[PDB]
Amino acid sequence: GAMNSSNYAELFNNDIKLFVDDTNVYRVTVHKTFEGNVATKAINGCIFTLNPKTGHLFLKIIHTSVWAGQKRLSQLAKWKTAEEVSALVRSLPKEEQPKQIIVTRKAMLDPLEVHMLDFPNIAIRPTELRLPFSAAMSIDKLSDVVMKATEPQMVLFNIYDDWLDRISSYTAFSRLTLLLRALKTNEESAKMILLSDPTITIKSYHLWPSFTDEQWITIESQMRDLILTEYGRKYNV
Amino acid sequence: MNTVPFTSAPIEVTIGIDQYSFNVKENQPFHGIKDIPIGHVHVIHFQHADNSSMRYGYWFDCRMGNFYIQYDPKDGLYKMMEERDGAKFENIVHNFKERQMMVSYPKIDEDDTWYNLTEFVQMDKIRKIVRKDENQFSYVDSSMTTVQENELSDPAHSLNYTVINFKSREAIRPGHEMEDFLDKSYYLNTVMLQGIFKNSSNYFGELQFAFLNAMFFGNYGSSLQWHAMIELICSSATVPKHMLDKLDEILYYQIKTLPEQYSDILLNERVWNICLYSSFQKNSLHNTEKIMENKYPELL
Ligand SMILES: NCc1cccnc1N1CCCC1
Repeated sequence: GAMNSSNYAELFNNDIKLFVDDTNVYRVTVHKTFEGNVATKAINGCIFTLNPKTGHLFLKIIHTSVWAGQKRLSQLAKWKTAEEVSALVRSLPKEEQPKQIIVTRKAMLDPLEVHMLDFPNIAIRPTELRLPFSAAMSIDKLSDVVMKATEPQMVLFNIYDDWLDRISSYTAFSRLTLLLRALKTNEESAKMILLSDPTITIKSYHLWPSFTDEQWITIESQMRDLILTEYGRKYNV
Repeated sequence: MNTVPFTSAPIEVTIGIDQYSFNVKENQPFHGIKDIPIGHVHVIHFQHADNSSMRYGYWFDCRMGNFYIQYDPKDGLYKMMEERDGAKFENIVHNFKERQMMVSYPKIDEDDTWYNLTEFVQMDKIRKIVRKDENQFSYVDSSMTTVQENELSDPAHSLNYTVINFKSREAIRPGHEMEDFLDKSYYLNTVMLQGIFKNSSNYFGELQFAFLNAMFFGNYGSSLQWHAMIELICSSATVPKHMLDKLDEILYYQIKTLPEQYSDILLNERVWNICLYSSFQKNSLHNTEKIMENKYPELL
């Protein structure tokens, strides 16, 4: 069935599963035509497909050329996402294919179901959680590689850097969702917190800074404050 | 005109023949139904006074033999049987007619309702949906499940309607995933019409039969099948012009014949709103839309 606060720990068991988010697949800047009408111009997007246990991120880059001459793009994007997730599964060895795919948006259920007909034993599931994966394009290295792509391209990352050496998956996912939720609510502030101390760097092969365990607690606390804070500047509390 | 005589009526029962019905009291002198229009299938059906559970009945064609009804006190129902002794039968009938103990199939001459509801329904196709080849007639009741319902238990007692499933490989061409899901024309025209049903007439016959089993027996699987066969046409961008016009006539007479106080259970909101207002054929069903709007604007 659906994934929610009540079955949250199933994410970190030993059944392979993937989250699929499509909110950065079709991206537009809206603008005005010389005639004073409005047009969209597409920019490169990405499918955010993530193993929450291992941190492996399959970042499928969606080049604006995909959309050329197509109609009803917002609808097409859901079907392109489903086509690319299905191709990814067929590319994986059998022992690496997921048992479940959790879509972050319910509109992906039928598109993905139909593309995965060849995989009747892979459960396609929605979720009641409001996951912050839309903020993935606030991670500088992921944004950079998407905008620079000149062709369709798949790039592989570990979104947990080296965290699993010191913490569990449950803890790593919680950290990830805290960071992403903070970048989503106030990107400017979130990014100030991460880069405040010039002495803490981001390794060439990592996405996030190299915080000690003590500094990660300080960071995490600063992110929580922000997420509440911005909950007061919005709701006035 | 043909006749279906009854040996007796030992238990109080409401007897229907096609869209007509009458109440028979316990041991009331009752011996049959006469003046049955030849050239159409017919359905005789029964609802006992004491256990309105199980509506049941028999699909038959008077051209395929002489049929009669006799109550079975062991199995507890009115059973249809065939009489092979032709003279025995005519004699039975003529004597019962002489005693005026038969109800006259009460057809208004103006009225084409039954023809319109059974236009494409053939006994030969019914007998393939209801498998019991030792009898020329077909038993159906409220509780029988469909082959598809079974998939998701007694198969000899199943309704073997054509399986329709919009998220299936039969329905979706490899590599046309989105195209075929949003426009079902491939599944309608190539898979079903050309491949399985062979022509639109056999398609419509199964659609009409499913509706009639839903209406007369409250068969849930039949209602599901009726709605699925409608949705597949309405969700196809490309439908022969002759099918579209005929479908409008078909559905018109089905909604027309439906009981006003059953539209809650026998009609599927989603299918009808989509079919009449959102689908490819939203504008191709004028007569059906018109009678749905004037009669069931609560569903929409
Ligand atoms: N032919 C009508 C009829 C049908 C069946 C049983 N009794 C009947 N009637 C009751 C008294 C008049 C005749």
